[PDB]
Amino acid sequence: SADWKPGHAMPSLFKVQNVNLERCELANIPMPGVHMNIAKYMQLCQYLNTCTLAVPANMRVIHFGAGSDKGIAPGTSVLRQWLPTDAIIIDNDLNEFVSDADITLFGDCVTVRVGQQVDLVISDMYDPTSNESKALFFTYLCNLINNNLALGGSVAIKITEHSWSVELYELMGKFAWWTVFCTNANASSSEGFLLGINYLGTIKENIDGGAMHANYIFWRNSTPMNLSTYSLFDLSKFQLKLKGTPVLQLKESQINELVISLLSQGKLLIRDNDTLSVSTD
Amino acid sequence: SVLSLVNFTVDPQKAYLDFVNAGGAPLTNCVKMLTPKTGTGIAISVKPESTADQETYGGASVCLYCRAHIEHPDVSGVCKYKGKFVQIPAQCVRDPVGFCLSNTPCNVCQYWIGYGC
Ligand SMILES: Nc1ncnc2c1ncn2[C@@H]1O[C@H](CSCC[C@H](N)C(=O)O)[C@@H](O)[C@H]1O
Ligand SMILES: [Zn+2]
Ligand SMILES: [Zn+2]
Repeated sequence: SADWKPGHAMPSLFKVQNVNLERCELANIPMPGVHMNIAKYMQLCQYLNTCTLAVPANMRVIHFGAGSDKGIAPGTSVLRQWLPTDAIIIDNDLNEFVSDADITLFGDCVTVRVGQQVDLVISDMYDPTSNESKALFFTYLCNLINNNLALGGSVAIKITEHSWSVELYELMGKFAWWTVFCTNANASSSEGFLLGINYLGTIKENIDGGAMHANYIFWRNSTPMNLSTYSLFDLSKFQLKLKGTPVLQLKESQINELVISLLSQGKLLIRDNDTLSVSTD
Repeated sequence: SVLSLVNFTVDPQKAYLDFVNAGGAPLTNCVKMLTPKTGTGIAISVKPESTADQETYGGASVCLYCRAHIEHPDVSGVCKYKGKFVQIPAQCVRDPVGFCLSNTPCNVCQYWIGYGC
């Protein structure tokens, strides 16, 4: 069964452990002219199809670390295949590339100014260069979640054994639900996607970030994962559901039990309804 | 290499086609999508539309002008492919860029001429 699933998600069984941080020791992939990152992104999208993502009209999606050394952006094309046709994709990378994004911005992600709040953040950013919490682009991403993410919005942020951040783990406590998702396509890598589903702007779970990375590695060290892309054999329902999620403007004072419940079920976004301005500074 | 070469001419389309017609290696790393081969089969589409006799590519990656970072030749400044998906006949997947430079979709019918209209 597991190899027909798109990947593995960290269970609460490992979220509630208390262990020291150990080295990641994994014991363990071919593609049909198809880049591997096609399979990796499709499986990430497949898993997000089972989460309660807000899917509005004019959906606002930003994709960091979209470029490859080949000057193309396979992940962005997968997002174009997955997302509603009227979704707006902004992508970014330090290096030059060309992509099917609506807007493409070159340079450090810190040069990306999001004027308005977005609905979905995908990050595949990774810096080629004693395993302590890293800063790097994570400082930028954490500030984005605190300021430029719609209530009800979601994030999927690539981490590895050595590329990770205490602060980002703790921010997962401000979503209605969170996990780390590991694609079967890249299952022999310590890579995972930290998922925060439905941003609430308020602390729902108190998380010790450094302890939780230790729990993530303990999970990877405890969990056989076979390389596989069987989940991509049937793509008949691959596209993201056209939920027509409403976008509402509310003051903090108005956010009551009903609103939090709607945000937590993926049934509502709270943010501006303006037109998006995302530019380099 | 071929990307550098189309920067040395005022007819990048002819430059690329003469280059591949003379044995040059077609441009690689076109973004081939995985898709259910159940589409309508039109040339250029908002979502993948490949039939069982086609493969679907991300549009920017099969556009010579996009890949080589040179001016798009359209009357406006808009790629016909970028942000869309381009269906290629399965027999032509060795050089998607060359196929797109050598063919045109039906004006009424939107399928490739000689493969639809
Ligand atoms: N600070 C930063 N700002 C923007 N991109 C960064 C970054 N730090 C690392 N990256 C990008 O992280 C990327 C990891 S590889 C990305 C592969 C791509 N997602 C695909 O679809 O194939 C590299 O291209 C790297 O340049
Ligand atoms: Zn183009
Ligand atoms: Zn026709």
